[PDB]
Amino acid sequence: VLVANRGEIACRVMATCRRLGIKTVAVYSTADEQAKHVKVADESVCIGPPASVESYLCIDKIVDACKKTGAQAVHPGYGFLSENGEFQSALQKNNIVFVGPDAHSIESMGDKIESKRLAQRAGVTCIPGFIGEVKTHEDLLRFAREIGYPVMIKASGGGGGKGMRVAYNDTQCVEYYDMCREEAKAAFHSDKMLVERFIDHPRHIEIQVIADRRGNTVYLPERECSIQRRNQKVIEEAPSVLLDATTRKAMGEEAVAMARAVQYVSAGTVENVVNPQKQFYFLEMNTRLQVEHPITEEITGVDLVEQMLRAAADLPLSITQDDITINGHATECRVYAEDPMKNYFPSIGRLTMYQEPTGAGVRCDSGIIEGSQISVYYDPLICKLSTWGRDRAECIGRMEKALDEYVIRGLRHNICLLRDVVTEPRYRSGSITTNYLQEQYPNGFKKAELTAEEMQLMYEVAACVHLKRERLHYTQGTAPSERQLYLSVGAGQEGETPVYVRYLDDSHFEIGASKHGPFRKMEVVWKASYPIIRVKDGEAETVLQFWGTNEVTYGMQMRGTTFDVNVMSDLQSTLAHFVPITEATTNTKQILSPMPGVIVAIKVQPGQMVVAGEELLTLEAMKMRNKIHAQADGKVKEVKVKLGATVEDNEVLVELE
Amino acid sequence: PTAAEDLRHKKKRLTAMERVQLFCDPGTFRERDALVEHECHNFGMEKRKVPGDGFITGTGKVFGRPVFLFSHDFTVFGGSLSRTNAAKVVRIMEEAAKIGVPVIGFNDSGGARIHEGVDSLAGYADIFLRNTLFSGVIPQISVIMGPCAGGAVYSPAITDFTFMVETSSYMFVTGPEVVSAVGGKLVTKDELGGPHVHATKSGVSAGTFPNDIVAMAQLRRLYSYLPLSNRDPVPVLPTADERYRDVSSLNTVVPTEVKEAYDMRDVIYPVIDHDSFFEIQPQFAKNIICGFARVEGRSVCIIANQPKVQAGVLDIDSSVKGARMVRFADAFNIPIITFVDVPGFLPGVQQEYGGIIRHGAKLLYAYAEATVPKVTIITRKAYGGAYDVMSSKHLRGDSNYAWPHAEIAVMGAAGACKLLYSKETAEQQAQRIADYEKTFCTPLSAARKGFVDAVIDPSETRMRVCEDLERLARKQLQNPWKKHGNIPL
Ligand SMILES: O=CCCCC[C@@H]1SC[C@@H]2NC(=O)N[C@@H]21
Repeated sequence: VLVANRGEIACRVMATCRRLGIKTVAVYSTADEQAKHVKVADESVCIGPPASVESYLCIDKIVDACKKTGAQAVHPGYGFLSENGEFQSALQKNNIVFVGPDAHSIESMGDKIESKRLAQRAGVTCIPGFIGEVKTHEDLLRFAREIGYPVMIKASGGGGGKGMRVAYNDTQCVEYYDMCREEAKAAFHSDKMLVERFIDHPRHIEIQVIADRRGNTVYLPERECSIQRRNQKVIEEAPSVLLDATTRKAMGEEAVAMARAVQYVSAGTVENVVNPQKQFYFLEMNTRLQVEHPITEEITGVDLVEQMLRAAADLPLSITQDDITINGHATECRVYAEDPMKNYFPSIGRLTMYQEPTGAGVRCDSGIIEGSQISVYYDPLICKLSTWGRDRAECIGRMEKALDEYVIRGLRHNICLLRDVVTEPRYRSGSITTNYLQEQYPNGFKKAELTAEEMQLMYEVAACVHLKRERLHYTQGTAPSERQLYLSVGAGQEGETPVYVRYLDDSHFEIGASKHGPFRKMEVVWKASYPIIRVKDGEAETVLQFWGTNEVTYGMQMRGTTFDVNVMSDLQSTLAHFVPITEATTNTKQILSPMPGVIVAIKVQPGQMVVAGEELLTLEAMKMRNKIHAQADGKVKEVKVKLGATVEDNEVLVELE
Repeated sequence: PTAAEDLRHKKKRLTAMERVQLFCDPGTFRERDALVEHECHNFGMEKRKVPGDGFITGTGKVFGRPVFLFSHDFTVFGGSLSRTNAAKVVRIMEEAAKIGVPVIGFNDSGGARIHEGVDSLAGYADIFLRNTLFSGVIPQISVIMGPCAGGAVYSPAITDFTFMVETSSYMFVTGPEVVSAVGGKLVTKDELGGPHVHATKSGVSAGTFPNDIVAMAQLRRLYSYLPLSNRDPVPVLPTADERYRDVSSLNTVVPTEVKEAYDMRDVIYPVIDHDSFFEIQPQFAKNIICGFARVEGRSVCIIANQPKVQAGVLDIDSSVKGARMVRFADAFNIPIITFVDVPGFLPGVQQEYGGIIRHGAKLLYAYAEATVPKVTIITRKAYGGAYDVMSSKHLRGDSNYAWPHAEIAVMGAAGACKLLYSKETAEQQAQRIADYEKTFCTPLSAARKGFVDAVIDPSETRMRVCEDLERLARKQLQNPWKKHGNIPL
């Protein structure tokens, strides 16, 4: 079989075949000649230029290419043009298997409209509210009391969240109807309002579904997709805390009942919104192969890929709802190349200087091997880290530990945000909401700080590392074994903390306050000039990272955050006070081209916003295109140098004001 | 007790003794001479004698290995040299010539001492002669912590490496007063000879540091690389890194387009051991990189082009930089590893008006005269005389390697097509340039001739380099008998 995706899922598929003993083929674009899925595959064929359209999206190339492998079936994947009719039609022109759902169900359910029809076909507890215009305030109050809901005032013709106000009491109902009619009459030319059961605070619970072309339909355990930034989810978890069998059993039964309704074959997944009063709302249903199943597979072992490919041959499944159980729970997170602390700045075109994944009792699905890069015209996802567990505390701690052991170098990421979110006591309380993120991050993003004991431990580990790397340079036995260091982070030596060290063995020290002070005998295990640093005092265990140094300042990472600790002796400490600290030039002015050349491409527009790290234009000289970018600034005021202006000579190409 | 140094520190500056204490080991400095006077007897100098006479000379010890050093003192007479100051320095250099030990000096002198007359010139001449004679015998490093003017500037110049401190140091031959007197332009001391000027414009300073503390901390690290003398072998340090570490990221560094640029450091860093690069002259002639690095625990010399800056084109400044680095590396038996990516020489009238012919020959002379083991890797391209200059196999090179997408040709395809068909029918571009580039802009022809040993996968570079550098440990080559060469100055 041949896949249709070029991400982690492709690798997953070419991995499921291992046990299924199925030879696999994987196509690629020109830029992806070095992707892992190309070498993992048994066969590879090029699909032209790497721009999205020609790459994979070029059905004609793809369907035509499906004539040499011999494979009797070809996976549709989950992205790009997966589950598409124009594609399903073409594949049934050449009479080949789709390894996916049937057309009629797909167009009946994935369609934007008429989904409410199928929803109300059997009702299935669809959105509740007075179905019609509320012409009077009396009707609005009466229908609000009917269910005593937060009103969910929404315009009949309005969409996207415009014309919506949340009413909690009758006076609020009247005032918000008065505002809503005024807003909607001006904005959408419709005064027709509707009132529905608004949700106190949503959790966005999701229910998984599987089926088959013969029978033995099964309901998979539900999942969580509460956390969501810009309508994109981050953290997922299958057995949500607010789970009662009274609801859940009916959820599975109703999902299976809806399944046969449209004769769905390859079930996508069911979407719900759940309030603390344990309701459910079947709508916004999915018909795509969601790849958040690893979590469910961790709590079940139900290999969705194997079962769906088995059903693609008109055979029933190998599992029934009778044996499906729960053996704990799993947590999954997504690693993006999106720089959060810097206003969510995108960082692309950077191959991995060097990276190593966490592999301690955890699972990681990724398509980015060492020496791989991310283009702008693709998904900036790095890895899909998922860890098995049985208890919240157990599963989370694992994630905590596994986050710190993920070495990524060569480009930014959002691991700090994931770490801070997981460590927050609100997240460990047990329950969350969908507005959780912006509720806990009002102004931008700011990572939480360190407690006193954590900073002390970081100091101790830094001193141990300094001594260990110092002993390497000495010759033969003429080496020291004890010092007294003065650690102080910050440019002003904030909190000078005297530290000792003794190095009793290769990976054991006798850290103390100073000489003639009680000693603790911690342990540090670190390979010289490497990232990972495992330190264990008593029971507590920590993992820190070592970035680099200039022999007075150490670049060490603590809880997914970079710091610069200063490790200096008595003389250096007493002398660093008497050192000039000059301030570098802070110039917000025009930028000039360093060398002569020709401008062939421009990226930014005249007199608009500019952010740090953004490419601006590209000169070509002596057969070579450079690319001077914007180091750092907010905006510009200038006149653009036009295309093909072979002038340069250190002119003012862009002027920053 | 912190007497007499409060006046110094109040100006945000350190003292000579404090610098010496910071450089060496905690308790291994033994000051040599401390009670010496100037015995001048002129211009009312018979009084105000000083015990130290403005110099601190000792022995010290760094990383368990011996050293010699001296430091000027700015408080006493402004650091001026004399018939008596220079005697201590001469004695130290002579002793460090008998024993195979290097010398490091921290310059702070304000100029010559006028009250001694021509005795200051005598001392300067003696120091110059010692530097000239002992260059190439023991490594010499110089750091400039404060003002350095007059004719005293020449002795740091002859030394192998000169470093500078950022805020409070400068160096030049003639003061701005004379410049105003003759030309009439008002230029400040920093605008004339500041650390930035010598870092970027003149190319004299080999580096710049932000503070004295950082200067000492990194000077120790630099000292950890050098061999002790001319006859001593290259130092080898223990290291947990191993030649079997996987480097497969090199397969993707070179883009598939011939007009796109990349950073050569992405090729340099994987091959060498982790966090073991010490760049030399980082802000001058950025199209070429030179420095020191370790390969399997032994120090080597690195010289590579960079297509990031000016398409990696050789030039005057790059030629001088590479020539000096190669000469120093060969003088002390240090292996050389080079990475080649050059389209040719920089074209322009200013270049010929500035003597490209002289300067470009220096790098070729340095590469041909060298007798240390050499390893060369051609990543993408090498054209014209630039291929010859950058350690080609014909210049007694030990082992040469190429990557599968390399190109070695006489010149670009356009010029060859033009010269090979004078008045051939128009549109000849499309069906001739492509064919010529396909047939002869590839390493197959150069491999057929025997100019590259083998064509290797980019993932095997570390393995090959470690193997070759281990095997070549005991090469013995000698040049014909000469009093000395005649390099094109
Ligand atoms: O084709 C016309 C210009 C080609 C220049 C190619 C580079 S520029 C500097 C160097 N000198 C040459 O002759 N070729 C290279």
